[PDB]
Amino acid sequence: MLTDPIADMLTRIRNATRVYKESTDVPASRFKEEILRILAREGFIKGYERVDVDGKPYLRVYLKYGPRRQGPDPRPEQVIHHIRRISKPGRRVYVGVKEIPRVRRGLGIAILSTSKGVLTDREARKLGVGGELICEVW
Amino acid sequence: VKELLEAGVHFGHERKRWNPKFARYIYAERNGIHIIDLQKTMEELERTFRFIEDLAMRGGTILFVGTKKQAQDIVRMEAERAGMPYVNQRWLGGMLTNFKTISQRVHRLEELEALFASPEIEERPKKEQVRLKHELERLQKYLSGFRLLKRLPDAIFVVDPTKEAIAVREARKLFIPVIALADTDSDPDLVDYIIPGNDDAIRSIQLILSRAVDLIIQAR
RNA sequence: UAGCGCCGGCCAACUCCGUGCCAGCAGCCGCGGUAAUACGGAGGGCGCGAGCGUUACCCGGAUUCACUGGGCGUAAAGGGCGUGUAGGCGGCCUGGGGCGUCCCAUGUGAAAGACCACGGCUCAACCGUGGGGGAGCGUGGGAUACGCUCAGGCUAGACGGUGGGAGAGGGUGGUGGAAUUCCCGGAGUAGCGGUGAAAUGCGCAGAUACCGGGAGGAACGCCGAUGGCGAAGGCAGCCACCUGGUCCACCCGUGACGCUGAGGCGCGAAAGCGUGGGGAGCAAACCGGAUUACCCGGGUAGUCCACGCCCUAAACGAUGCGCGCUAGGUCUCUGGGUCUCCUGGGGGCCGAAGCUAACGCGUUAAGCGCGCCGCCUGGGGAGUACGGCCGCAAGGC
RNA sequence: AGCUGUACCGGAAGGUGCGGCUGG
Repeated sequence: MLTDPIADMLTRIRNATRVYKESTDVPASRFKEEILRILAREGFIKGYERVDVDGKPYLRVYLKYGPRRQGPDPRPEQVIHHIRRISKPGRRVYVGVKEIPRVRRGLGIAILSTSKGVLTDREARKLGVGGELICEVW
Repeated sequence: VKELLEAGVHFGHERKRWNPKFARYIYAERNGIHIIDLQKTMEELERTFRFIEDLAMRGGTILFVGTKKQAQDIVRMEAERAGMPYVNQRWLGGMLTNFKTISQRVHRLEELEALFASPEIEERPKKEQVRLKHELERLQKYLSGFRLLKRLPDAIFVVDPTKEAIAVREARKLFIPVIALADTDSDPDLVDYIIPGNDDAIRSIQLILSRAVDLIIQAR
């Protein structure tokens, strides 16, 4: 059974990006929409769009890749090198303001579900709040 | 179109052979064959000819590869109608990565060609002459046309990217731009400038190579 | 006043003499059996220095118990397989409560120690003054994205309804033929059988080969396949009855009713055991013949049935179960359609991305992820010892 | 060609019976 939707969405994105697909589809929800939004501003994905497949609402994600490379293995570079799930069902990770992680010395982002919405580490630190540590992307 | 259509350019291979990465250049399937989209052919052809024409004016050279049975004559004829080198008998392992070693063979060819033009061959008993002549003819067979390359080429022209995969790999390794006349069973990623057309059908090869050579001619 | 340990590699620091598998050194790998930079001495050298080495114990190195931060196809490691209790975990939309969660304020969090800044002993060790930090709890207030709970809905999971399909799936009855053996009758005579070649054996009380009748037991040739079914073990003559699982179409009904599962309960090839039958062929042990096993001729258990035990394996795909995503090509079994083709479910080969120590795996994953269970921690001793549970016993856990 | 569960071995440098596996 589908136990974790968010991990599923992240895995869908990773699998799509590893084979340089221009677009992926994921079952739609508000929470996934928030994650996609946060990803959208930071310029990881090209952009998300709400669509309907057989009446079932889906989110279609348009992905982003670097320029075509030169020499052997001409496959273009990735914009999302690495994406993980931190807080999983059966082990939830909650962090205070002090304990908010720094990813790749500020190159990468971490997504927090704070009491004041879904934010990045930078936004959370500015607002001085913590919460559930969803994922880290770089 | 209107020249490509009647040349059998759009006639691809069957569904048993096609590479999925090529699906973007496919229009439709008919009667157990894959049809290659021709508007995409036009666009890619325009782009590749722009590149070729720029390279021709700049002063670089293009090595005409292709060793398919029905492509050899066309390759030779189109290449000789230019200063461009060509390979149409066999692609020796390391014509590009091992350029210095093959250049020694080129020098051996030139020295032997000079020797048989000399009356000094009357020594070295007749059977030694026989082995020398065999060596010379082997060298001419495999290295005629390749003699024009004084150094590494500036681009490569491959008739069938799948067939001459070794040449494609070498060129990739040495940062040499690749131009190829691909079909349904080819990998679009490995070709820098692709002309989605036919690798068989003499007519298609004739048309494409003729146009390219004429463009090179008027570009000079 | 200047000692102490080292000088093969780890590990900074090299020559001579003495000995010759001796005497000896050793933390590991290892040196010494004649020219030893490894033993003993000398000269030099290196490292510390009123200290320098050794033994014992703790942390590190050890990511070598892996929460940070490991693993199980072949290196140690997927339970023999189901059903399922406790537990763990759990789709989409809206509202309430603020339990977890986050934040602010405040009370604690003794001194000494630790940290920072100044000082006093001629410096330091030591000590003094001041400031801050601090995991964790108590009280007050706030937020509601996520997890929880309570309500109201939804159909994408799950389960039903209707119509149809394939199958060595299981149990109980019942009959069909081929073949071996044996008994009776007929006809016919000197070998038959067996081996690499022979022997033991059977046969003049008539064997072998042949024909006819009868008795009994066990297994089902051709189709038969790289096939099909089942959770595994495993399942082939045919007919009937009873019965389990599963696939497809319609997309009609319920509206999260789900996944996994320590114990428990059930099933579990073969070989064995008990109580009664049965016994044709084959055949452990055993008895003879050739030539150490092998091979040949006999032969008890056993193989078969009923009931009750036993519970093991190369019980294997050496790969736990469920769900989602990630190019394809080809062969095949079985449904549906708008039947060149398209769309489901099984079984096989070759291969994208990727993974792997490699072999290889690759939509039937050993790829990328989530949930739950089992198991591993160097080899031998050892599945041994003792203890406990089970078994008639062998033995099993 | 080996290996393996089980059961025997008064011509065990190991053999045989009934099954299983390819790790031939």
